[PDB]
Amino acid sequence: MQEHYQPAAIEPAAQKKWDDARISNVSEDASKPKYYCLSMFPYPSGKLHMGHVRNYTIGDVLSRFKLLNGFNVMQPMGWDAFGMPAENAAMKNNVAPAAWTYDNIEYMKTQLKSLGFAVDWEREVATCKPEYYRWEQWLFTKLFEKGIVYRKNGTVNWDPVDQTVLANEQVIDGRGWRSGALIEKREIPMYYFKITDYAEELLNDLDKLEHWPEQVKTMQRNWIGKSRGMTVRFAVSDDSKQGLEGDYAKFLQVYTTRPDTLMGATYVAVAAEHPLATAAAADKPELQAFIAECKAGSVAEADMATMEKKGVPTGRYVVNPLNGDKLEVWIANYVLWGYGDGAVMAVPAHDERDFEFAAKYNLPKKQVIAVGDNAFDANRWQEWYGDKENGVLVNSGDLDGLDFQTAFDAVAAKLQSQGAGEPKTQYRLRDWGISRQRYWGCPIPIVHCEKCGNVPVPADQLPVVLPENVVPDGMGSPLAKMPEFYETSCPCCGGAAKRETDTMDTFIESSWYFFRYMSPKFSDGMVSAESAKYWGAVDQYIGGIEHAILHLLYARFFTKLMRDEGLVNVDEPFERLLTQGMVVCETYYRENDKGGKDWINPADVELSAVLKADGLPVVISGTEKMSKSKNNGVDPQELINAYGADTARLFMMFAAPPEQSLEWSDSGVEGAHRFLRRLWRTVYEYLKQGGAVKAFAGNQDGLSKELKDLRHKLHSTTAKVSDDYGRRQQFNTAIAAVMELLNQYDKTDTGSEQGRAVAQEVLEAAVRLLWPIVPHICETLWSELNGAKLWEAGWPTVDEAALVKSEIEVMVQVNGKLRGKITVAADASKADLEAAALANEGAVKFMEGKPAKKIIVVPGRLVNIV
Ligand SMILES: CC(C)C[C@H](N)C(=O)NS(=O)(=O)OC[C@H]1O[C@@H](n2cnc3c(N)nccc32)[C@H](O)[C@@H]1O
Ligand SMILES: [Mg+2]
Ligand SMILES: [Zn+2]
Repeated sequence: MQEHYQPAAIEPAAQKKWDDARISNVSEDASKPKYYCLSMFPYPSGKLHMGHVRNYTIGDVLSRFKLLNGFNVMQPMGWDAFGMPAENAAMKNNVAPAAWTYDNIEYMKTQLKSLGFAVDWEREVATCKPEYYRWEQWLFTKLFEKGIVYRKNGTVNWDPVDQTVLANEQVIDGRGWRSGALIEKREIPMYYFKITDYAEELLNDLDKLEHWPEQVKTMQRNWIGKSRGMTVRFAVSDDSKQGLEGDYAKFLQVYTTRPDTLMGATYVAVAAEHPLATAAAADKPELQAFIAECKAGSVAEADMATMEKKGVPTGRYVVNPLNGDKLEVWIANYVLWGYGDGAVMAVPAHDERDFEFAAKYNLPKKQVIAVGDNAFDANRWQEWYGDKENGVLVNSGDLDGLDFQTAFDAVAAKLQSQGAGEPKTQYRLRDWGISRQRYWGCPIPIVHCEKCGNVPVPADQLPVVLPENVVPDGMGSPLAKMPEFYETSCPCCGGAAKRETDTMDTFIESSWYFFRYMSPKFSDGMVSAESAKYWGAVDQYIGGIEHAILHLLYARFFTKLMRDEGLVNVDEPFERLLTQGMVVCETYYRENDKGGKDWINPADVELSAVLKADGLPVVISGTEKMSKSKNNGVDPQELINAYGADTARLFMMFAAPPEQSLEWSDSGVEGAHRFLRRLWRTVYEYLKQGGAVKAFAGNQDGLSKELKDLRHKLHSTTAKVSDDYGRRQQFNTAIAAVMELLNQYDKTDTGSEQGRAVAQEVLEAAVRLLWPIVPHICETLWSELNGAKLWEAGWPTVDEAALVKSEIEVMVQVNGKLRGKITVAADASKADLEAAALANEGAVKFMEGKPAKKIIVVPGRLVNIV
């Protein structure tokens, strides 16, 4: 054994040993229990940084733990390859997105191999490859013919100067981000998943996920946004019907989640596009101007909660069907057309928004709900005004005194008897818009024929292949300019036709890749039946909280869709979810000649701080999440060249609990490295003093107290680490526990024959307990200690006999006079000592049937019965 730890030498040799043994290349082996551990696959956008590494190290720790416990572990990796990163790199470097992507994949794959993750690379997928995306095209066509996918007009941001559709993220102040031109709202045909048809299933099945973090479930419930409310119709007054047609001339319909407050409605509000709005604005130029301002605004929820709520009165009136009040209709900028009725009732006394709107325009506030003896002031909003759970109705006729639910059901019965309303369930969830006017994405398998319409591509003709010989330049999608792509024949009639040139939302690839990993070379379907039956669902999923809503909801939705197609037999894709904390790092910049800032990478600066290239100073700025945005991503390859993969992995796992943020630290890397040399030094010095022996096992009676204590520490440590990897998933405390075992080891004389056997037992356990964290050094150290294969020796077992301490002899006194002796456990409570002392032979004789006035218990010394 070499004296000094040399990771540059031992880490490649360990990886080759694992690769040759194929321990990470797994089949559907019925002779072993399966374990599927998945980390969220990365965008191949250039280089991974230590943040990504922390994510994948957490997954590798969990995978290697289960591997050591005899599981058949699948831990797959792949590339989430479509999307805007490559399209942007094409506009900057004039290179093809495919070429840029496959280049990044090659570099990133070596980054990962360098870290020694226990990954089944035979299951690698790259989602921009036809052999992958043909199957989401397949599912698209199957759902399109069921109407689950459908085509309909939708709104987009059209930039008239750049001649391109813009995402909302690039529309600032109503204008294009790179053009500054006024953005036009265009209606264009697009494709949608009818995810609203699955809202109830998606919501209710969250209750099955007993091992998900509750905040993620809460975020999904709030996003789906189910409500149980009431449709309510207000009859249009006789004087207010001019210009109104059909049902709009007869009533104004709204939806409310508080029908228990309908007796407190004091006005009604409608969207600018509502037919009552347009009819009252016929002769009113002020309402026309207000309607136009509304249409020229951002309907985004991000802007609307921060939006000043405004309105104008219409001079039209409707009638409350419960109390007969005549309420004026207002046009209001917060009521959105298309979200149900486009009209709402207002109850200022019990809704905070209505209260402020009514305080602005001095509109009436009518209390209809009281909470106990609480004081109600119409000139100040109090949180109890909206309390739905502890109120009763006041000022409500025969509804007075009821709670929320009873009033809700009573209002429903009364409204239904008059034909003026009925219960209704609504969801905030909207259908999922699939179409992207972008090149680097999965083509939509639709052919447009002037005779047949929108026709899906037959399954025998999939994939519709995206051409890779393309360099986009933002002047619109190049697919719409390539007739050798869009010119085709109709699959139904054979006539000339045109391929759809929009591509798919790239969330589609990540909505099912976890099933493709189960059979990534299967060419007859999305996933083979045998492999889906074997692997079931993902046992453990690890990824950032930024994907807790959309990505997870889409993945759950695709799972249910695939189940409904008979492709899988699980309802939910991920059984457990670990959301790792972000790795953060200080940033550095230099003022640009254009007045901007040149963000510099920490690996190219020196520290007052200077750039490592010229010696001129650079500015030290704030510490934030590692990302390419501020160029503060630490490349693991640089850490590995300087210290080794095990150091990188150990620092990430030790610096903080996995869910807590983790600050980059040169000092932390050095501490991790010193511990690895301590571990190496410990085993080297042990083997220098005599060589390897058979580890102690079996009956420890006759071992010295010092060695019994070390075995107690050993098996306590094994129990703790097993619980930290397996239940708590807290790796920093697992490493700290092994450090404590070594500290006790260092303080124990292990030179005797029995001492060397216990030493061997301790070291053989330490190196296996740490193998999930630092497998390279632990693999090498194991092989110097023991001849068996580490993965066949398995996870260390807890010797329960090593955990029992010795019994203690206690004196039994009666009124301070020694009357007997008792033997009790070291863990014996004060009540067990009292029990045992009272039953002592000499005690019961010298008590003379008299009861104990008091019993004094000195733990480990005596019991005095008075
Ligand atoms: C399933 C797909 C939709 C995932 C998608 N391709 C993606 O986000 N791909 S990705 O490549 O963007 O991130 C891959 C994973 O790495 C984490 N991750 C990123 N930055 C990190 C940081 N600073 N600290 C710590 C962790 C960090 C990030 O949460 C994610 O789980
Ligand atoms: Mg269950
Ligand atoms: Zn046709």
